[PDB]
Amino acid sequence: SMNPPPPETSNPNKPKRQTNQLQYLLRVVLKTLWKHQFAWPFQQPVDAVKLNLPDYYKIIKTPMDMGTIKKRLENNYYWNAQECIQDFNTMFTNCYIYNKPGDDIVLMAEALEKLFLQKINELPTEE
Ligand SMILES: Cc1ccc(Nc2nccc(-c3c(-c4ccc(F)cc4)ncn3C3CCNCC3)n2)cc1C
Repeated sequence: SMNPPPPETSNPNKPKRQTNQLQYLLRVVLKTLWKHQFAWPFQQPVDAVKLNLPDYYKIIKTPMDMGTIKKRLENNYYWNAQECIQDFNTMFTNCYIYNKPGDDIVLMAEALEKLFLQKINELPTEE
């Protein structure tokens, strides 16, 4: 099986805006997570072909990854910070759904998720 197309990261029909919360998500949250020692499996769409995971996109029907999230932020694709936060949550829950408790990739996701939650606890009030 081929990989599916990646999620949309640009739509010229969508209205755009900048908010201090979206700037924080890009400049602080995504930066902090990207540099984490466990980030690398999460920095791009899951390449099921390359990794020989025939069942990944049979099980995961709402794919998400931090590469996609970053592109969405850089493209001003998100209107609301909540959209971005949901995409992070989708990413982590996909990892948990595909794998099993205690799997190394799951422990890696948990660590990134704990860090994510800590950073979004510091999200500035909407300016
Ligand atoms: C030792 C090793 C070698 C290569 C990789 N690379 C890699 N890249 C993208 C995906 C996954 C992956 C995911 C996954 C990752 C992100 C996500 F959002 C949802 C699911 N869930 C499982 N996997 C692999 C399945 C085969 N065994 C390695 C993990 N692994 C990782 C590790 C630990």
